[PDB]
Amino acid sequence: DIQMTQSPSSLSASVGDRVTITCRASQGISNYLAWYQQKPGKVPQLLISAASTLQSGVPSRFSGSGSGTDFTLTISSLQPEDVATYYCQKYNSAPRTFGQGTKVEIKRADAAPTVSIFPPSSEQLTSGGASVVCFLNNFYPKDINVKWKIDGSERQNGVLNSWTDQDSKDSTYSMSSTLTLTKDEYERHNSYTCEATHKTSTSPIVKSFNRNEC
Amino acid sequence: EVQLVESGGGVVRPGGSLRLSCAASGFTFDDYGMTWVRQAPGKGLEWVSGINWNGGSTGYADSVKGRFTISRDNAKNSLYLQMNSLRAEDTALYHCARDRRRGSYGSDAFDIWGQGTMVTVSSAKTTPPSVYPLAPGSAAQTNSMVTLGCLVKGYFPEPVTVTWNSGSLSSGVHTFPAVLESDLYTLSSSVTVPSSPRPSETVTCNVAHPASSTKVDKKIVPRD
Amino acid sequence: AKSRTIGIIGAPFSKGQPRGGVEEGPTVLRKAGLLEKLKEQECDVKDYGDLPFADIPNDSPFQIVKNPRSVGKASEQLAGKVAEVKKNGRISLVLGGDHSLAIGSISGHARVHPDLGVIWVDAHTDINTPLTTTSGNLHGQPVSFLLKELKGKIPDVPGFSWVTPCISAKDIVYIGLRDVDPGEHYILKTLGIKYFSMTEVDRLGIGKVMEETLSYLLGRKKRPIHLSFDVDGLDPSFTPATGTPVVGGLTYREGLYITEEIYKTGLLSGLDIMEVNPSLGKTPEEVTRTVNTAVAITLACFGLAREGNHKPIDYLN
Ligand SMILES: [Mn+2]
Repeated sequence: DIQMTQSPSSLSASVGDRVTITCRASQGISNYLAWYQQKPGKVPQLLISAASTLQSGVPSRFSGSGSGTDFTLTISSLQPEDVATYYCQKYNSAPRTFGQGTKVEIKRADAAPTVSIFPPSSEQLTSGGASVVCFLNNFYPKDINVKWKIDGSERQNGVLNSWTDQDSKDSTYSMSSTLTLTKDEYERHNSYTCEATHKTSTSPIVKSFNRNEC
Repeated sequence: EVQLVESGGGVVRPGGSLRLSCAASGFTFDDYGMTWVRQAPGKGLEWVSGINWNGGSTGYADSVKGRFTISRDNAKNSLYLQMNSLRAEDTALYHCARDRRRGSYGSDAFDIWGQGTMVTVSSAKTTPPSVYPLAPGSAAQTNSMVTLGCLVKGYFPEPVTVTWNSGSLSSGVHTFPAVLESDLYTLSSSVTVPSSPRPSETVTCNVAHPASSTKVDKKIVPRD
Repeated sequence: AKSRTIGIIGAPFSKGQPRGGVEEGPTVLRKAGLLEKLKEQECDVKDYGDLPFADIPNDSPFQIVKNPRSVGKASEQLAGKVAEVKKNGRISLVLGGDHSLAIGSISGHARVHPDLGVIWVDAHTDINTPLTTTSGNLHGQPVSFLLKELKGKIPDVPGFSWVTPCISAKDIVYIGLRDVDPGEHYILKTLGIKYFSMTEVDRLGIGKVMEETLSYLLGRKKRPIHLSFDVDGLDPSFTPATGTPVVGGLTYREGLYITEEIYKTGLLSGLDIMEVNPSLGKTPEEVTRTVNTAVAITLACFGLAREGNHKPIDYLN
């Protein structure tokens, strides 16, 4: 087929400085490239029709260019109301395959997550399971890898991912380290820990609790 | 005025079949070349297939090639897409899009879009959730600033609505998007930002599951 | 040989038509094995590949002429490519497409051989001017941009500023006309264009029709021939999957005879197979029949005679 590759799989430049997404294709499509914008939770609106073409109503910041195999999309100024995911259509006869997308976001005061861990619910303690959730809130950037500890030993099959896309107001991120266990596994141990890993806190922030202490 | 109203299925567990629809209105239908695209929730888009003003140059993506077929009824303004032998990776929200200009001349982009027909494919039935949360907030574990969160476990299909204090509290409300279980259900969460000295906080974790039309309100007040 | 030294040019273009679908003309004509079938007879086929037509997003009608810039630039690109394949001493087999591409296919061919004679096989005259047209399509107006006698009757259409009219009125022969608008017929009779409508074919027999065609073009002086075939020229029973089929037209045998007599002159120097529209076949068999007929016509233009062909070797060994 024709494989389309957004060059930045995600970027965050600034309110201000320009942004340039690249959509190098596989075989020359020769000026058949549409750039989209989704603004998650809505319907993708089209921005650029044939590699420049600035569709009507689109602000003149977007100045996509290129022809042949590789293209770009240069947002002159980001203007955070443009924070969205941009695609790359390749509209000709009928592969018409889009690109991966390009998460575009901004920065703010880069901050440390507020890590907090919670024991399983006693209402679940009547059900036959254990759910220990570590919530990490309001941090920048995206990068944290979270570790769970059996009183010092590694865990598998329980580390569950739950990301949040950027907040609208404070433009912040959030992770919940979901962990689900069984009753036999729950009553064996008490000190359940969740291990943060963030650029702000050079030290991994690790917090635990005692069983039925809460 | 150029509404592309989408209809069709949304819950098929096996490798069964569906037939979606897109009741177009506002434009002369037998002129534009309609298509179908999918988008797995929170993922990139994928062109499913497309057709002409007439039907007859139906091209399909090389992932639904032998499985899906598009028909079209110009006299009745629909955009039927027959899905067959669903492979359970086709669990995306299916859009119908128009052709952006007049002729269905082959190469054209997608100007106007519908939205919806969240097809899920899945082995279990539409089931009420199992809201099984606790939070010792605000106990004196390690912080004076302990958040307050819920967990919604075992509900299907998407989506659900979780409101806090009957929707009044919005500060720090981070409703994490639902995550598929290994148990073929979906897992979500949501948090607030309470502190220790906030006694006037009777938190009602109002989870609603309109898919099964079931509502679970797990009251939360800081305790021992 | 100097004949059947083909240079194939795709032209997956349909914007010169109403709501189209002929742009998958090259795709089907090739997937039906045209190159693979042109290589059995001693043909030096070189595939110059489907032309990449750049997109014109904002392209508004001129007065009534739909999307003129797209057609004008597509035909300029095709004319450049055809001049390229004629400077190689080849036979520009432009398989399209729609006759909106004939402007390019003949203007490019005339850049090299200025004295070509065009044999236009179409049920239609395709001679409307942008003023006398009624549908405002450009598939119906490719000859009017080529005739020297229509200068001044052709407005400065956007995108056709490069078009210098190349053929005279006395260098084009229509064969198979059976659907002619009043304006097209006035232009046809005023310019004195030699045409063999369906009536003249019935009166004379296709044999006498082709004899008169070739004695009219190649009579005064031997010149290159640009057979600009149009599959609606053949009867709809043989080419149903075309844009505007008109009933009661050239039979399969008559089309093959036209192409065979053109080939046997050895002066064929350009060929267009236009208006194959696989989206208008009611059934896939109709599309298959149209494409097989177009392929058979194309092959017969390049030596494939019905009496049978043999390589110059001693087969009784
Ligand atoms: Mn014709």
